[PDB]
Amino acid sequence: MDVVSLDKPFMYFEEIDNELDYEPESKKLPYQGQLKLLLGELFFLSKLQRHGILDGATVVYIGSAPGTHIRYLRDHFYNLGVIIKWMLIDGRHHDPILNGLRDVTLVTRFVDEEYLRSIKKQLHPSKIILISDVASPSTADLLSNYALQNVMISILNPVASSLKWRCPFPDQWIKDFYIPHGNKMLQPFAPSYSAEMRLLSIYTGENMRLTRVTKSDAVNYEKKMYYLNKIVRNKVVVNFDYPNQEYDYFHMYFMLRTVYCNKTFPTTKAKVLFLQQSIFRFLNIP
Amino acid sequence: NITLKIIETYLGRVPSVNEYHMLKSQARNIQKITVFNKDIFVSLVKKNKKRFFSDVNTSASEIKDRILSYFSKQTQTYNIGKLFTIIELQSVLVTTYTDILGVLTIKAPTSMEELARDMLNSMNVAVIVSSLVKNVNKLMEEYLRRHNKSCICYGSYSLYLINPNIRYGDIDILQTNSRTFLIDLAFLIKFITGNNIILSKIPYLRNYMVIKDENDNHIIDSFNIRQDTMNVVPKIFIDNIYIVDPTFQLLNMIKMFSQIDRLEDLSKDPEKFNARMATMLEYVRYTHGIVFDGKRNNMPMKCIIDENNRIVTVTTKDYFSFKKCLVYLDENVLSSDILDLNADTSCDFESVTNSVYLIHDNIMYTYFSNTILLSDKGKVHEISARGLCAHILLYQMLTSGEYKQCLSDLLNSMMNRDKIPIYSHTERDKKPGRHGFINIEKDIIVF
Repeated sequence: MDVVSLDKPFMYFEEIDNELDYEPESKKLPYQGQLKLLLGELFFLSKLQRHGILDGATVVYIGSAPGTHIRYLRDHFYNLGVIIKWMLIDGRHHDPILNGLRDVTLVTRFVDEEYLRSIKKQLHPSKIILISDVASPSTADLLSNYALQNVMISILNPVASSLKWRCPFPDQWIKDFYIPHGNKMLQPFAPSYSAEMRLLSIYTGENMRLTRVTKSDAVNYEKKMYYLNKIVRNKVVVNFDYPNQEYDYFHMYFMLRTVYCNKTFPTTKAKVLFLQQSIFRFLNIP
Repeated sequence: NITLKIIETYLGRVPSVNEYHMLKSQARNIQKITVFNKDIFVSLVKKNKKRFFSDVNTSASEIKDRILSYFSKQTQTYNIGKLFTIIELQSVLVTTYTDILGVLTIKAPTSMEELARDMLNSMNVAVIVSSLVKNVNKLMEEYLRRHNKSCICYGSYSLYLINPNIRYGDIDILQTNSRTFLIDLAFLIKFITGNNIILSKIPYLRNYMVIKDENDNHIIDSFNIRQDTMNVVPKIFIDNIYIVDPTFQLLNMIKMFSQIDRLEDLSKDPEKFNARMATMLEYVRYTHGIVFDGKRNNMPMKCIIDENNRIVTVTTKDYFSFKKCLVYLDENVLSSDILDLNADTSCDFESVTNSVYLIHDNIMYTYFSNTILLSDKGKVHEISARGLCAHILLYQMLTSGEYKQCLSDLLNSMMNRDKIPIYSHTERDKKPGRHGFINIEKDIIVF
């Protein structure tokens, strides 16, 4: 049948070793979008925790609304003793479970080059971690969003960023653009055929090392991603000893095994089972 | 109803439109605060005071007022941000004090000075505060025996418990709950010594925090560490206390001599380190069976700097499974490259090692954090090569791997050496960030 055995799940785009031609013909979980965000940011922040960069940092999340899942991230690291200051900016309002917290500042404003400069003069000299999940989509919209994300980085000069990264479709190409250099984290529980990824970057000190994205790159993206969503994601990983062998849980397993916990567990599988349950109980996902 | 009542009682007035919208989500904590028995709390504070600060110019009433006065300041606070602070700090007291400082009620639980002198002199190769501290140290003495699992000591005091002929002022500790302990301590002091104390977080330091008095006089430092780390940190049981294994502390010392500031402090007064060094060398000699005898036999595993990329390559094949170690002098750079390798498994030990360790296609990747001394143009000084070995050895011990042959050889190689002048040194990487703090009387918290 269509099952499979793999050493590890595909963590980053560059690891996807195959492609299929996209087909203009092609999610089934509640709050799945929230779980997707939760896992990826938990993975992101966790990596930053591991490499000493999260401590005492101000996390600036632009386009965070409604951001229900952020309350879980916040509580997670809070209880770990990791000192963090959260700043959420969005044109729209966030979930009220984020209000009434000293460590989190809610801002309801549409950001523009002008506002960014201002909050930077305000935050300085705080170390900034940026998470962008902004939007409006058409290729023209995407390019404007990406151009904006590049002004953010250059203005806030964050030590690290996680940016929403989705390449324009080759058949809807406009012109070439540049994005920050970084790892393109794949997202489990993403919509069935979404080619959206998370661009992770840890900066040096000069450039934000801008690389060019071309129509040829846009094609590779679409292929690789269609192959992943269409072939890989629809498998059962038979060598994955877990209550759920769906590939998405396999991918989730390897993200959670990196998360830290105050509670001690015998095996890693006990820790993951604990985190998943905590996460689902929180997201209210049976 | 419940929400409004709770808040109305805490604030001592009808919650304003805004106050109720904000505090609404704090109702729970606020309840614990209201219900908390201040009378019992006031007693513990007094018992703590009589036992550790008996000489603190005060008389009960003063203390009682300060405390009650504080658990009621919400009442005269109208700034919402100040309100969140008061409720956060009241909560730390309502939920932790008793267990952390309360428990402190009924207290329950050589000749190689020669060899040390030699190694130290060869290293001295280069060109050259609160009154509340006695009290806080006596308290920490009891604290360490009552909190073996969450607090553990290192540094002077620790070695002093192994050899009394060791002076000591600051009792150094690593904890799993630094923020809390210190806030409780800050409050206790504030309540006994009516006038303010300020704790601050130092960037460029990993999970560090200090409590200072009104005049910037350091009172006591502390490093927060997660259970994961606490568990693998090499420790020893002495006098109902956990002490970072002297062996591991020895390695840290070696690593530190690579820091210019260390050697500089050394030339100030060499004899300082003698006693400490001497004690740690004896422990290793007696405990592990290490022998000293110009056993230099291939020491500095051999280090080479890559001036432009600020990366020192350390040949390690004559000791470990990995062929070499790439020691980066820029953490952000190391982190970026590890991310390029899709390695989401790097071993981190926070303050204890000040770096992550990763072993990829047979190579070790790590960062140093201390200055790198140079003999000549592009040549690592033995003091740093030796300092680089110690760093790598820290990892071995933390992972219970192989670490005796080279620790022996490393130590011997420090014997009968000639002072070698420092030509230059690399600068440590800049570690940006805000100097956060907690000003209790001002009801401000900034990070």
